[PDB]
Amino acid sequence: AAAAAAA
Amino acid sequence: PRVKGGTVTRKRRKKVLKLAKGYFGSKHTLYKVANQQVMKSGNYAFRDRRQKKRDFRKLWITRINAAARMNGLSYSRLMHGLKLSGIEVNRKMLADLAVNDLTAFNQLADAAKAQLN
Amino acid sequence: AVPFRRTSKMKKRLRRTHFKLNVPGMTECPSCGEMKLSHRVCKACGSYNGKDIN
Amino acid sequence: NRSEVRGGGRKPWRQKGTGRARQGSIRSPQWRGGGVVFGPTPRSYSYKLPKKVRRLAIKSVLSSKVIDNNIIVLEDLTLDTAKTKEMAAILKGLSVEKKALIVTADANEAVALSARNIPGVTVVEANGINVLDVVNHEKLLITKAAVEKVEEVL
Amino acid sequence: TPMANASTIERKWLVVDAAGKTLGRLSSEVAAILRGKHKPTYTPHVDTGDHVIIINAEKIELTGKKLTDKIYYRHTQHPGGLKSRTALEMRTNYPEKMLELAIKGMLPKGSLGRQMFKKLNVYRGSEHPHEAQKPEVYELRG
Amino acid sequence: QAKAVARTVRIAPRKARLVMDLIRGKQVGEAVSILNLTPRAASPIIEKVLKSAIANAEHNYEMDANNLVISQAFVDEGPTLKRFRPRAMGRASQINKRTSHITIVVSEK
Amino acid sequence: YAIIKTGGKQIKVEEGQTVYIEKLAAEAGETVTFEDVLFVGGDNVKVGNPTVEGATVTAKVEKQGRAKKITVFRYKPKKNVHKKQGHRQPYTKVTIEKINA
RNA sequence: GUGACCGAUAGUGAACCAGUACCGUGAGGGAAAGGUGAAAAGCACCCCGGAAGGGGAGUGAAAGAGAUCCUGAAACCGUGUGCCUACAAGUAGUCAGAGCCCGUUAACGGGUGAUGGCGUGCCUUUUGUAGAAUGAACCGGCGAGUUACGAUCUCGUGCAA
RNA sequence: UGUUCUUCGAACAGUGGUAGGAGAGCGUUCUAAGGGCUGUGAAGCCAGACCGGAAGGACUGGUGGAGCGCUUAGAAGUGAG
RNA sequence: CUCAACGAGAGACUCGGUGAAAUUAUAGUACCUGUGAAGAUGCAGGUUACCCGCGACAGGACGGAAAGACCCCGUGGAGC
Repeated sequence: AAAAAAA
Repeated sequence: PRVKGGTVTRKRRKKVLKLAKGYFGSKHTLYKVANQQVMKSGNYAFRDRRQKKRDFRKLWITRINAAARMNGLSYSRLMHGLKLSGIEVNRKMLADLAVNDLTAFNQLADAAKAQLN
Repeated sequence: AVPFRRTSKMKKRLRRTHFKLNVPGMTECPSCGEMKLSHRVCKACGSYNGKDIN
Repeated sequence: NRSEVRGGGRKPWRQKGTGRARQGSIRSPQWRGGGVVFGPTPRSYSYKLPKKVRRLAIKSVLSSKVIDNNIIVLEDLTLDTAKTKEMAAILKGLSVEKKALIVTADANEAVALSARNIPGVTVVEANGINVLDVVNHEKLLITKAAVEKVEEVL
Repeated sequence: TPMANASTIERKWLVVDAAGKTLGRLSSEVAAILRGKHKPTYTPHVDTGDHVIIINAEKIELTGKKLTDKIYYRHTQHPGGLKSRTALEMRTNYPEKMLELAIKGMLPKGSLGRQMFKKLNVYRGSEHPHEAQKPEVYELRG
Repeated sequence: QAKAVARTVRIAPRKARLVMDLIRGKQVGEAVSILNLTPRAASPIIEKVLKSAIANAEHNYEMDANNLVISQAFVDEGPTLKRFRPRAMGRASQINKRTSHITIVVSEK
Repeated sequence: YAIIKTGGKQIKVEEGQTVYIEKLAAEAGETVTFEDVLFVGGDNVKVGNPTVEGATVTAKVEKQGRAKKITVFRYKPKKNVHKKQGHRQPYTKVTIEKINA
């Protein structure tokens, strides 16, 4: 996936 | 019993830091870079104690080549003449001091001239 | 926007070369002194060329 | 030990998410709360040599004191009063200046109450002899009854 | 223990004529002169070499088809900054920095290399303004 | 030579050095008037230390204060008071209330 | 000046000059001689068919001593290999006089 | 009453107004923090300063001993001074090396060093790391092959079918 | 360091090294033995151009103001990047 | 937007007062082409570059922040 959704 | 061990560690650190005196910046101040610099200096000291023995020799070869080319011969012909004109084992930095004491080098050069023909 | 390496002492001192501030334009007050900065009323005597105007 | 320190079992912070170490216990051995995994533990240092070695040890140390001429034999140890001045005069009369043993077969009370204030002198019974008092004092004063006891005891 | 000169070096002035030699074979000899390889008092860290003057730089020649094939590049720090000229255009207009680029290529790289580059003097022929130094004529070894 | 030390007054040392680097080495008659006009509000504290040093020269040694000159003008650091400032999302950043030792030594020229 | 090999390395010496050579024993305080002298010098005599007769150079031994200590530390820059060793090279200091031809 | 038990990051969490301060609605979690001097004899008095804080003068064996107060290291911050630095691309060292400045546990002396040659930190994990793979801002302290009971082997001692 | 001869010892050969195996040592705390330094100055701290093959150890000068070291052994809360 | 141009206020800029944080092996920390754990500020060859700042931009430092969430393994777990 490699989704950049860092919180 | 309990062992604290407070002083021997600081003695080691100060021995390393006094061995690393004169270094740039934090390398004469902080222990953990001073120890690495001292170890690297030990490797460099061993390597350069090996390398000095041959770069001095190449400097003396250069100076003997210049002094021989003043007299009309190259370095290789001069050394071949020295091995042919008797077995003379005259070492090369004494041959380099022989041009500080000219014209003693010219007489050995003429001795090389004599039996190359 | 994050410092990769820390600044050494020498680079910090080189950057702080121009951080110093200058001496003000201070001159002798003709009434009393000492001393009085140029183009301002003297705080001691309250005079300016040359009346006591406070 | 790590279990016996007065400390909670919770973890101070969660396992992931913070940029810190894991640190599952409040007082792990790397913490300031202590600290020891092994440590000293209460134990007995007692062990027994075989009996022939014990008899050989006591006989050999007695023979080594005999060949060094440090043995003094005093028959019956006659002491009139309970004063330690008389015992000090007796030790002075036999040229004893360093530490000494006094071996008494019947364990006389006048001998026992005396010479215990002198720091280098230890009064011991005939069967109460041992390796350390013989090697420690380097001179023994032994009665004839004590010799005639320890010859058949050991 | 061996001798190592420092602030006692005597430097002479030499005149090298480039009428018939190559770019080329003389440039290595001039670089060896500037390094000090001809003197027995050579010390590699103090620049024992001496001054040299080159005259008739326009009379230099180079063999083969290098007059149209040899290309000099002077790339800037800008994109698309590659500027090029042939050896004929570099000889015809000003061959002085042709000769100095040859010497700079054959000199060592460093502070001493930039120092020994300063002793080189290349002029369009056949006069030089260094007659006050009284230079001597040097003949090439070959 | 007379010496006056401030010893833990509330001023950051880096801000005091910005005045002390230029006040150093000057005559004391040309030193108070520099401090009056800079303004750089550590300079009243440096003025108090300077007048204390001049008075110590006049009263304890009688050094004829019109001939004095500043000799040593070093700034040291005192103990730091630790304060915490609340930030966004519960960060609790640290605030250092810096403290300096101001020392002025005057002597003859 | 004369050309002396006694190391086994070749050295160039003057009259009355103190030199440092390798640790030959010499029973220090006793006169030591060098017999393998090349190129006797002075009149600039060539050397050939070496160790010629009549080339005798004598010396006076003053000290049997130690050089400055060298800490020979070598480590491979990985692999946990460390090696520390001090070195103390012995020498012989002689004073050379009466060069003979 | 005794420790081949600890000595203030140790030893009880707690040598000190400690289950205290503080955190949590609550159950609960839970600190940091010892040392003047033998005796306060704890700086009378003078000067600067609003005060704090200093400089003299006294007490004291010591005041650099003056209220977190015995000794006081390092990271860090400064002030002076000897030698080098504004044409130089450097894991910052090492070998060679002139000049300048000093004299030591007098010893082929110490400090700084223009310039040349060589030279891509330490650890971990890897076939292979200068690695643009991991860890460390720095300094100081603490921090991981122990102990109980059995078994086996080597060595030593005692007695020996 | 290993082998031979063994006439103080000599000759010859060997001595890069990870995982690992074997051997010899240096330091820290406490205890037993004697012996010995200490306010005419201990431990600790700071500096030095000293010594040893290494871990390390001494000697001077300053600070410090009361304990420490040596020996042959023995135990370990036994050495930090 | 074609296609952007002015004007007002707050921050940013200067001065006075006070004053952090993420990060950080040391660092005197250029470019091109190659080489190399195969994408170099530090390696090799060459090309450039006096020393120290201030205001801006963000191409790189495989930037920082979270022991990748995807994929696989664990004879790990949990919910259905």
